[PDB]
Amino acid sequence: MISDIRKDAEVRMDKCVEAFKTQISKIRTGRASPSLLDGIVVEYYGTPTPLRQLASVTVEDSRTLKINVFDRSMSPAVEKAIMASDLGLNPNSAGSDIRVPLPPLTEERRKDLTKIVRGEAEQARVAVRNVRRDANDKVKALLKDKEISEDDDRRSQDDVQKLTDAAIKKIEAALADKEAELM
Amino acid sequence: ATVNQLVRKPRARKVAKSNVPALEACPQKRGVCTRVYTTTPKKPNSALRKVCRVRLTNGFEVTSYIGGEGHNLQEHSVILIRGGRVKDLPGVRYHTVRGALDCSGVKDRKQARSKYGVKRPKA
RNA sequence: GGCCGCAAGGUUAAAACUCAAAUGAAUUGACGGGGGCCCGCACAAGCGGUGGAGCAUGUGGUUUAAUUCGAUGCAACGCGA
RNA sequence: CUUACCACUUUGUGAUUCAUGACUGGGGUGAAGUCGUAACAAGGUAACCGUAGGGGAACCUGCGGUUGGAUCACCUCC
RNA sequence: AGGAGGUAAAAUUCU
Ligand SMILES: NC[C@@H]1O[C@H](O[C@H]2[C@@H](O)[C@H](O[C@@H]3[C@@H](O)[C@H](N)C[C@H](N)[C@H]3O[C@H]3O[C@H](CO)[C@@H](O)[C@H](O)[C@H]3N)O[C@@H]2CO)[C@H](N)[C@@H](O)[C@@H]1O
Ligand SMILES: [Mg+2]
Ligand SMILES: [Mg+2]
Ligand SMILES: [Mg+2]
Ligand SMILES: [Mg+2]
Ligand SMILES: [Mg+2]
Ligand SMILES: [Mg+2]
Ligand SMILES: [Mg+2]
Ligand SMILES: [Mg+2]
Ligand SMILES: [Mg+2]
Repeated sequence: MISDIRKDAEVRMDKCVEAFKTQISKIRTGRASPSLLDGIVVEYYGTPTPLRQLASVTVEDSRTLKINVFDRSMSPAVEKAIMASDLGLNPNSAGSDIRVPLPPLTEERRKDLTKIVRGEAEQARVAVRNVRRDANDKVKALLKDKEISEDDDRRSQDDVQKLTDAAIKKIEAALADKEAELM
Repeated sequence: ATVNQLVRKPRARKVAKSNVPALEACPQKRGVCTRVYTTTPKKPNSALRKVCRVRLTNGFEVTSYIGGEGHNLQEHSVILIRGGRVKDLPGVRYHTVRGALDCSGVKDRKQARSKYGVKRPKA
């Protein structure tokens, strides 16, 4: 009945938002953001797996970013792994901490980059909006097969709305501070 | 063909192919690194080849190779750009000069280091 | 862009960009679900077999503290042994 | 003072030209991705040119045109 | 000794 698609609609949604958060994690703002490296493909001596399984992705300041590691025979091995990976980060081999700098918001970055997140935001909305479409298609469907009451439909067609609405609030307000990381 | 044709439409001559719009035909232009890529070379060769996209002086956004073992530069960087080309990676048409106004020269060069802007050890 | 077309499109005709080739005729082989000719237990004609069964032995894999190394279509697998 | 000339400027309306534009069309390039196999041998439905209609895609089909097209051994009859 | 007519159906791929 409605029950096991009210909860079904719900999981599909608040796991829709937790992809957005996840794909505005692979952008480069001014700020340090260690979760930038903490999702990078990297080889080392046998198998893939990110650098999570090797170094601490720490910080030095808002505009720089220390890489505390254990083992000092792969410093060039990862350096290239990082310095060829669609980011544009030249790591200094100052020794010890693979210094990766954070070059500033160049304004053609405060913008156009910003345009990307609030676009990526929008498509995350669309996915949610479409969980909506389905969720109550099931509702509407199990009505014209007399298993619901008009009332029970109506109170289920809304509330699905309540799920969309709130779920958007999460998308929108996770984007909104992420916009502060440049504005 | 006819002399009477040549007289009427005289002999054409190919013009400048120019393989390097460093606008005013200049020996080099100054520019800022838009970004600092790494891309892979053309067919028979395989590497991580270091490179940067560079707005310069005159409005042209271009893209230049940064050679030698081990360079150091980022966004902020203003480089000096000179006519160049790399046979691998066809995008290119330009080389960054090492030891011009920001990028620096190669660490620990001795052979052919005019070409990588490196002061002498201690002669 | 101009001119012509009901349209389909036609005619005149560039540029950035990219490559160190692209192309022609002939040469030698090699191939063809091209053709000719001709051989071989290659078919066909026959006789007895493997593939099933148990066991010997080899190998792959799996196992193992080790299951030593090599041989892998015909031309490795009772082969180096 | 006035008259004529006339620079600057103004209004309407066309023309022309450079830069710029959401989006979008193809094009170029980039070792090892996904589909099928269109072409080169008669490429396994000869190919290709113009044209028109189909189609995930190479393509397919009709109409004419070109050779820039491979094959005459076995049979039965004469 | 000429002509004639009939004799191979479909069957992809190889960092
Ligand atoms: N290159 C010229 C053009 O190629 C086109 O074909 C394009 C594609 O079909 C072709 O892609 C090929 C693919 O066809 C082939 N069957 C498999 C191969 N992995 C791809 O390769 C492509 O992608 C890889 C990585 O993704 C790149 O490393 C490589 O540069 C590129 N060729 O690469 C071509 C573009 O690079 C058409 N033939 C035509 O538009 C034109 O001739
Ligand atoms: Mg014999
Ligand atoms: Mg027999
Ligand atoms: Mg038997
Ligand atoms: Mg395109
Ligand atoms: Mg074929
Ligand atoms: Mg054919
Ligand atoms: Mg035809
Ligand atoms: Mg075949
Ligand atoms: Mg295939």
